[PDB]
Amino acid sequence: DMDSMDRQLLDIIQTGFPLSPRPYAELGQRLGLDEQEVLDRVRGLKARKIIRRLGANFQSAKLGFVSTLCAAKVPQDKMDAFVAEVNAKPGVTHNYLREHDYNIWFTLISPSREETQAILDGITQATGVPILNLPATKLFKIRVD
Amino acid sequence: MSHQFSPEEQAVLRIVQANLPDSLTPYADLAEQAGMTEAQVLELLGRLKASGAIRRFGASIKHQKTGWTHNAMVAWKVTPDQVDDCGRKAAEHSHISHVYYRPSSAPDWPYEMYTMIHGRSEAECLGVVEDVKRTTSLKEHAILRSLKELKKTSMTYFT
Repeated sequence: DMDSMDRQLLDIIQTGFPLSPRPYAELGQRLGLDEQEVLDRVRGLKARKIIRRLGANFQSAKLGFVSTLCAAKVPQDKMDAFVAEVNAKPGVTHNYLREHDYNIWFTLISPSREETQAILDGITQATGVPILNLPATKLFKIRVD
Repeated sequence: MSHQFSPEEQAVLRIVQANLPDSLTPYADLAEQAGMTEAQVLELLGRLKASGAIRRFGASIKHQKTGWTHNAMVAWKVTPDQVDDCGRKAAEHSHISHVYYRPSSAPDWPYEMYTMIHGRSEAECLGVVEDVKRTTSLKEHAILRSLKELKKTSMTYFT
């Protein structure tokens, strides 16, 4: 789908796109390419969508944010209003209908355990539906590709 | 954010959380857009990279099959003495990315260990569930089959 130079480039820039004033030149120096060809190549890979984004990816916890998984038993008659209150929240990034009495499961991220609970309490006050706040206290091993 | 980052630094982070400017000189572009010098832009990103706050500064790519196909969230009962062993023995399975322990004292939700299972078929994902029962002490569980994806969004940390 691309040449070995592009695979070398990606291998470098998935670990780390360089922090220097002329990053393409640093990459060009390392790859045996002129600066403009490395930009041309990055721009082509982005436009073929093999590069989805070029930028920062943050570790939530280190920015002071906490995350949780929430669950509710949502009667058919409250489903629409519940789902809208949940999806309205910018810190809800996943929301799923699932096959169980606890049929609505969503993640919620915020700056603090207290802010998260106030969000959940507001949802329940708007919909009459109680919510279980289920934060993880232990993680056993996590991978991505 | 204002307890950890100046306004100018947040301006940088708002831009980079989406995309680096598209020139030969993206850090000079960041500096002119935000309040600051190119060297200050580089110190800020450099500091957060070093600290781990920035997990990756670079390219996010497609393909590489982000889990062949088909996911499975299953919740298991587990006693405190079993947690670490089961969590560990469960996480050893090739088709299980991560296992969380999320304590619960809801009487009607007694499941606390969550194994995120990957597969191809239904009966593969469920085959992994039988694998967990023979290789750990986990037994009782609830398969929380996804019926409908209601929201799927990335978090915006800098607003």
